[PDB]
Amino acid sequence: MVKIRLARFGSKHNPHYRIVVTDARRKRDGKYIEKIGYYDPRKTTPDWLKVDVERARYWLSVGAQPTDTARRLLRQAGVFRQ
Amino acid sequence: PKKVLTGVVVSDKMQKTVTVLVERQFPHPLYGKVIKRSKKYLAHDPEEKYKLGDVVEIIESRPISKRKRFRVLRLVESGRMDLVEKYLIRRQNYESLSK
Amino acid sequence: VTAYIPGEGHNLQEHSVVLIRGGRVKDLPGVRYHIVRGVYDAAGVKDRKKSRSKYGTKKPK
Amino acid sequence: GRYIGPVCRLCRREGVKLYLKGERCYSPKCAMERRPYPPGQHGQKRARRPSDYAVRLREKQKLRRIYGISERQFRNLFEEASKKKGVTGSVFLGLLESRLDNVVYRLGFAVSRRQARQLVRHGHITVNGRRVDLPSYRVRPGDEIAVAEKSRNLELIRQNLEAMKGRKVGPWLSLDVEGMKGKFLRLPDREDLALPVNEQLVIEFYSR
Amino acid sequence: RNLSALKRHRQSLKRRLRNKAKKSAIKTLSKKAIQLAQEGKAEEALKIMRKAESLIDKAAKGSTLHKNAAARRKSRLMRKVRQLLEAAGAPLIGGG
RNA sequence: CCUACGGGCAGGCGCCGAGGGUAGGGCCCGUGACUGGGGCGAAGUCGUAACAAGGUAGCUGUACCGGAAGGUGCGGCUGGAU
RNA sequence: UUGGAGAGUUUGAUCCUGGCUCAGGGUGAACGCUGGCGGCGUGCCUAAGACAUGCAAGUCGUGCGGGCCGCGGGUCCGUGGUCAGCGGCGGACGGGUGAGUAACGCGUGGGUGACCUACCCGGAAGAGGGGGACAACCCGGGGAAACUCGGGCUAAUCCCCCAUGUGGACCCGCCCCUUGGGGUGUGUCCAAAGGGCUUUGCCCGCUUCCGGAUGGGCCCGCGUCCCAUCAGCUAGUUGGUGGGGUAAUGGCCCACCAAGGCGACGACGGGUAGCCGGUCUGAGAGGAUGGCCGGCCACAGGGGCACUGAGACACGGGCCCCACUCCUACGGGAGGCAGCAGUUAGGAAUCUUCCGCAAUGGGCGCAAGCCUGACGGAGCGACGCCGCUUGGAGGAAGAAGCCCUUCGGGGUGUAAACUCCUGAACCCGGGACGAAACCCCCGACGAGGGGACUGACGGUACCGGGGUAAUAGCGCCGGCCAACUCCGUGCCAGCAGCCGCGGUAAUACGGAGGGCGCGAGCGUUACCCGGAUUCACUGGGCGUAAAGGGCGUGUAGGCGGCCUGGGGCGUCCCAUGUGA
Ligand code: SF4
Ligand SMILES: [Mg+2]
Ligand SMILES: [Mg+2]
Ligand SMILES: [Mg+2]
Ligand SMILES: [Mg+2]
Ligand SMILES: [Mg+2]
Ligand SMILES: [Mg+2]
Ligand SMILES: [Mg+2]
Ligand SMILES: [Mg+2]
Ligand SMILES: [Mg+2]
Ligand SMILES: [Mg+2]
Ligand SMILES: [Mg+2]
Ligand SMILES: [Mg+2]
Ligand SMILES: [Mg+2]
Ligand SMILES: [Mg+2]
Ligand SMILES: [Mg+2]
Ligand SMILES: [Mg+2]
Ligand SMILES: [Mg+2]
Ligand SMILES: [Mg+2]
Ligand SMILES: [Mg+2]
Ligand SMILES: [Mg+2]
Ligand SMILES: [Mg+2]
Ligand SMILES: [Mg+2]
Ligand SMILES: [Mg+2]
Ligand SMILES: [Mg+2]
Ligand SMILES: [Mg+2]
Ligand SMILES: [Mg+2]
Ligand SMILES: [Mg+2]
Ligand SMILES: [Mg+2]
Ligand SMILES: [Mg+2]
Ligand SMILES: [Mg+2]
Ligand SMILES: [Mg+2]
Ligand SMILES: [Mg+2]
Ligand SMILES: [Mg+2]
Ligand SMILES: [Mg+2]
Ligand SMILES: [Mg+2]
Ligand SMILES: [Mg+2]
Ligand SMILES: [Mg+2]
Ligand SMILES: [Mg+2]
Ligand SMILES: [Mg+2]
Ligand SMILES: [Mg+2]
Ligand SMILES: [Mg+2]
Ligand SMILES: [Mg+2]
Ligand SMILES: [Mg+2]
Ligand SMILES: [Mg+2]
Ligand SMILES: [Mg+2]
Ligand SMILES: [Mg+2]
Ligand SMILES: [Mg+2]
Ligand SMILES: [Mg+2]
Ligand SMILES: [Mg+2]
Ligand SMILES: [Mg+2]
Ligand SMILES: [Mg+2]
Ligand SMILES: [Mg+2]
Ligand SMILES: [Mg+2]
Ligand SMILES: [Mg+2]
Ligand SMILES: [Mg+2]
Ligand SMILES: [Mg+2]
Ligand SMILES: [Mg+2]
Ligand SMILES: [Mg+2]
Ligand SMILES: [Mg+2]
Ligand SMILES: [Mg+2]
Ligand SMILES: [Mg+2]
Ligand SMILES: [Mg+2]
Ligand SMILES: [Mg+2]
Ligand SMILES: [Mg+2]
Ligand SMILES: [Mg+2]
Ligand SMILES: [Mg+2]
Ligand SMILES: [Mg+2]
Ligand SMILES: [Mg+2]
Ligand SMILES: [Mg+2]
Ligand SMILES: [Mg+2]
Ligand SMILES: [Mg+2]
Ligand SMILES: [Mg+2]
Ligand SMILES: [Mg+2]
Ligand SMILES: [Mg+2]
Ligand SMILES: [Mg+2]
Ligand SMILES: [Mg+2]
Ligand SMILES: [Mg+2]
Ligand SMILES: [Mg+2]
Ligand SMILES: [Mg+2]
Ligand SMILES: [Mg+2]
Ligand SMILES: [Mg+2]
Ligand SMILES: [Mg+2]
Ligand SMILES: [Mg+2]
Ligand SMILES: [Mg+2]
Ligand SMILES: [Mg+2]
Ligand SMILES: [Mg+2]
Ligand SMILES: [Mg+2]
Ligand SMILES: [Mg+2]
Ligand SMILES: [Mg+2]
Ligand SMILES: [Mg+2]
Ligand SMILES: [Mg+2]
Ligand SMILES: [Mg+2]
Ligand SMILES: [Mg+2]
Ligand SMILES: [Mg+2]
Ligand SMILES: [Mg+2]
Ligand SMILES: [Mg+2]
Ligand SMILES: [Mg+2]
Ligand SMILES: [Mg+2]
Ligand SMILES: [Mg+2]
Ligand SMILES: [Mg+2]
Ligand SMILES: [Mg+2]
Ligand SMILES: [Mg+2]
Ligand SMILES: [Mg+2]
Ligand SMILES: [Mg+2]
Ligand SMILES: [Mg+2]
Ligand SMILES: [Mg+2]
Ligand SMILES: [Mg+2]
Ligand SMILES: [Mg+2]
Ligand SMILES: [Mg+2]
Ligand SMILES: [Mg+2]
Ligand SMILES: [Mg+2]
Ligand SMILES: [Mg+2]
Ligand SMILES: [Mg+2]
Repeated sequence: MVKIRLARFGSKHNPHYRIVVTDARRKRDGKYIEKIGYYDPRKTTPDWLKVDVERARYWLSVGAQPTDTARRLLRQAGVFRQ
Repeated sequence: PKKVLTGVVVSDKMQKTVTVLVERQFPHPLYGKVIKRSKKYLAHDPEEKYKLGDVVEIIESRPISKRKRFRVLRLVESGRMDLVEKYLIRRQNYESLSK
Repeated sequence: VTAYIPGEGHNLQEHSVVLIRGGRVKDLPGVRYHIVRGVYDAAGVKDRKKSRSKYGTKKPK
Repeated sequence: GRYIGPVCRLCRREGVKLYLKGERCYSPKCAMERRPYPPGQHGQKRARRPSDYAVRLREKQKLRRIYGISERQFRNLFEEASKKKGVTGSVFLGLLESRLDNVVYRLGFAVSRRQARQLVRHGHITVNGRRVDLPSYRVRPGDEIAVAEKSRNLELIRQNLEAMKGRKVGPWLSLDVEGMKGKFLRLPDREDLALPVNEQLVIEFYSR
Repeated sequence: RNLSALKRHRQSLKRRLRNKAKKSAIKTLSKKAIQLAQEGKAEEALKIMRKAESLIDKAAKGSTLHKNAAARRKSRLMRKVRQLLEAAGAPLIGGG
């Protein structure tokens, strides 16, 4: 399928994910279809998560499936509150 | 779009095919000047209706044969044998360039 | 090829294994490369004090 | 590491008194006051006309030796200036100044920059709260450059702070003395310090 | 020194067999049909032609023939049957 | 042999085919008794052709000659002193 | 308008020309002398030479039937596990390397009415009745092993037939369309698989079809290195008809027909090279370059081939030829590190046979969970950049030693000594972020709320407390170019990037003192750009410096007078898409 997940950027002991819609079989840090927000697990900032919720639902509509730990950072971003 | 080009038929000697000589100007990347380059296309003529002299349009088309990727769009103008002779002599002129 | 042996006095003989580097000797035509002292069977200059890295000579106490 | 060697000779070569020593610099025991001629066996000789190259070297070394800074870190700063907006000398001087260790000695907590580092280093300084033991820290407008509380009560800093009650220091700076805290209010206009150095010349040394 | 990559292979052998088999079958029948319609013999060619068309399409179902192939195999089949019969005529079945 | 029997599988023949072999060519690199000049050295031998009217103005294309630089013919150029 | 420096050297002297040379930046570097720390990078550029051992791709009992062991305990049935098998889906991703390739390979923009797409999503319909095989297992024969042949048994989501036909496929006709696009009428043809629980209902599954999305296949325009001392190339060649083949166009393949296609706008040939995003340099224009990261391509010991499949002509799948290698019981058989480590060879030279699935991501699975040398980290290497250290304040008209000395003194030098202040290291205690999902609860398995588990790195970072004055090296000092004196040597030994130094007063050799430049680094060699307006578009030239063709005639080509009009190709403007 086409998927929705965490493409690590940043650097050693400095994680910094981009949440991306990528082709399931792309490499993790690879060419993505579209960037839709980021995420910093170390939490060291005002906003360590923005999530284009309008987009994230498009992809969700049109088929995409998020990871486990990407579903949450979309729950946490209120993408499911109906 | 399907690329369309404009050129002269310089060879009718194939069956259901003609050679259309497209030209272009484009200024030279470094030296500035506008310069000319031309190219031959094997163009598809299902009705063997185009002739020498015929200045025509051809269109990027689904592949007909190895080397024919264009069908002749429309006649634009007949009788520019003055062109055919341009090319033709250049070709002829080559016999002298051997050793 | 043929290579210059820099420094005062050398322990080089036939069969001595040697490392070379670029750089001629203006005055010896044909010598266009230099032997690196202190590498393989070419030893450094015993007793240099000044500019030693260039003559492969270790530092004295 | 940094320069860490005979330090009087620097002035003696550079021809001017650079106040690298803190206290001694004002006594007539100061190297310069006793011998105002260059280091070594040949200082006493009738010096020859210095080449344009000579000229600009010394002038840079001067400006450098002043902050006792490594040629790299010096160069980078110059480069940081050459990129940056405005007039290069300003920004070079300006940037140079915003180095904590300097900013520590500026607000006087130390007698030498050379001593001010050791402080900055050994953790005895801080900025807007948190401790900062890196001398290269780029101090920026707004910063509160306290003394480490657990260093307020120290002989070496006691002495230094006290000779600072009524000292006027920098149109670009402030000092709640006695509380041992200061403020970086702005990067200097050139006016704001008159270090014995034509910094235009430094630009020119690098543009070679 | 091993795998169930072998397993995956063992199957290929057997699957292969099924394919090749069903595939030749087509050719025999399909062409037998083109044969008849040549010497047509109209009615029969159409009888056979169907038993082809079913097998062609029954391949189509699985991993044997691809869909468009069955389609391809079909188009060319019918055209041959018809145009052959059309040089004598006429059909005693369909289609069509 | 299966039957699923107007069929399938085995199996047989053919095309093409990795390559192998036979023959003959094209290019390129390496090398070779011997050989031709070339650069360099220089501390030698022979003369002194060119730079002065360079001691026969010089240079020249060509041809013939001579230990060597060179010479001479024929024509040309002045980039020749007087 | 954020951008532009030059110098040495042809002479007795000059100006000009012109080459050589240096200072600048750079690197996957390597060599020397020296070497304390930390972080982030980075590290076989050579033999796409050869490789021992291990490890790199599997998983599902919620598809099926069995074997061995065990927990329930009346041959049996349950439950668990475990071993293979049959059946799945994965294995075509991920990882590696740069051999080949001057090509639609790549880049850029486009075409596809000539196309495909597993798992995902949306939606329309649906799953009735039979029938059969093959392993595992049992039985025999072969071997040292690799294993294997024969015979009989049986389940299934394995196979096959009939039925149903929303639908879809195909021939013919017709309407819209206009390359094979969409609709339709007649004929014809094709579907299916069950499993589990809480068992009048869910859920994972299965089937035909439409659309989406996603990844592709194929096609065309423009760009893409050196040699013309490679000038002529071409028989599947170029076009056509018919077929075969494919997902699909196509001489991709075949038969026949025609005589065509290509080339100085450089065909053909030879040489070199994976291409771009970028990178280095440069005032810019340019030049150079493709390591790391990202995108595409190509290969998987050398070759050919196809099988299975949605997709491979498949690195750790198959067949066959070659080459090498091993194994052994001498009969026979086994291998493919350009995966991670690692060995060897080669080389100037490039690392641990580490740790873990905690994260992230991938495969299977309802889930639990299993696998994951992808990956997260750790290890080694000053390889690069960056940060930190070897202390700080005081301290003589100034010790000893050593250097010079006009013999009075000058120098190293506040340097040392010595004084006090701090406190890298080490000791001690505390000790993370990275981890909240999957799950369980309630809600409805949704929204939502609630609870819980889990850390390789790592007892590390860092917080706190106690605490020691604690590594310096290297180049250079004639001019360019910043830094000068003694001694020894005597055209020797040696130096040398260029000019040039040495023939007993050498700032140029060697040591010394002193000095300049950098500093856990400094220097060297190699290469790239720069200086080089020294291939000159920007931005050069040709009387004598290098350079006008011996002169005509002329093909192609480049260029072209005054006026008016059409077109609007160059050119110019705006919008818009693309420029990851
Ligand atoms: S004393 Fe005079 S010379 Fe010595 S350091 Fe202080 S100022 Fe410079
Ligand atoms: Mg055709
Ligand atoms: Mg020996
Ligand atoms: Mg050199
Ligand atoms: Mg030297
Ligand atoms: Mg000052
Ligand atoms: Mg000052
Ligand atoms: Mg000046
Ligand atoms: Mg500026
Ligand atoms: Mg399996
Ligand atoms: Mg048959
Ligand atoms: Mg198939
Ligand atoms: Mg199919
Ligand atoms: Mg057969
Ligand atoms: Mg053959
Ligand atoms: Mg052959
Ligand atoms: Mg053979
Ligand atoms: Mg010879
Ligand atoms: Mg010879
Ligand atoms: Mg003469
Ligand atoms: Mg004479
Ligand atoms: Mg004479
Ligand atoms: Mg003559
Ligand atoms: Mg004689
Ligand atoms: Mg004679
Ligand atoms: Mg004449
Ligand atoms: Mg400008
Ligand atoms: Mg310059
Ligand atoms: Mg000279
Ligand atoms: Mg001269
Ligand atoms: Mg001279
Ligand atoms: Mg010059
Ligand atoms: Mg510069
Ligand atoms: Mg350099
Ligand atoms: Mg080294
Ligand atoms: Mg060492
Ligand atoms: Mg390699
Ligand atoms: Mg080899
Ligand atoms: Mg070998
Ligand atoms: Mg394992
Ligand atoms: Mg299931
Ligand atoms: Mg299990
Ligand atoms: Mg199993
Ligand atoms: Mg594989
Ligand atoms: Mg792969
Ligand atoms: Mg890959
Ligand atoms: Mg390559
Ligand atoms: Mg080629
Ligand atoms: Mg192209
Ligand atoms: Mg393209
Ligand atoms: Mg059944
Ligand atoms: Mg049964
Ligand atoms: Mg049916
Ligand atoms: Mg055709
Ligand atoms: Mg295929
Ligand atoms: Mg062909
Ligand atoms: Mg043929
Ligand atoms: Mg062309
Ligand atoms: Mg050319
Ligand atoms: Mg090659
Ligand atoms: Mg290559
Ligand atoms: Mg330039
Ligand atoms: Mg240039
Ligand atoms: Mg390249
Ligand atoms: Mg490289
Ligand atoms: Mg790459
Ligand atoms: Mg190959
Ligand atoms: Mg190999
Ligand atoms: Mg092979
Ligand atoms: Mg192969
Ligand atoms: Mg499959
Ligand atoms: Mg293979
Ligand atoms: Mg492949
Ligand atoms: Mg392998
Ligand atoms: Mg073996
Ligand atoms: Mg045996
Ligand atoms: Mg065998
Ligand atoms: Mg092996
Ligand atoms: Mg190794
Ligand atoms: Mg080795
Ligand atoms: Mg070796
Ligand atoms: Mg590594
Ligand atoms: Mg995991
Ligand atoms: Mg996971
Ligand atoms: Mg799943
Ligand atoms: Mg495993
Ligand atoms: Mg492991
Ligand atoms: Mg790693
Ligand atoms: Mg005194
Ligand atoms: Mg003194
Ligand atoms: Mg003394
Ligand atoms: Mg004295
Ligand atoms: Mg001191
Ligand atoms: Mg945590
Ligand atoms: Mg130096
Ligand atoms: Mg310099
Ligand atoms: Mg000087
Ligand atoms: Mg001697
Ligand atoms: Mg002397
Ligand atoms: Mg020197
Ligand atoms: Mg000397
Ligand atoms: Mg450093
Ligand atoms: Mg270096
Ligand atoms: Mg250069
Ligand atoms: Mg020009
Ligand atoms: Mg010139
Ligand atoms: Mg003339
Ligand atoms: Mg003329
Ligand atoms: Mg003309
Ligand atoms: Mg014209
Ligand atoms: Mg005009
Ligand atoms: Mg006009
Ligand atoms: Mg226009
Ligand atoms: Mg644009």
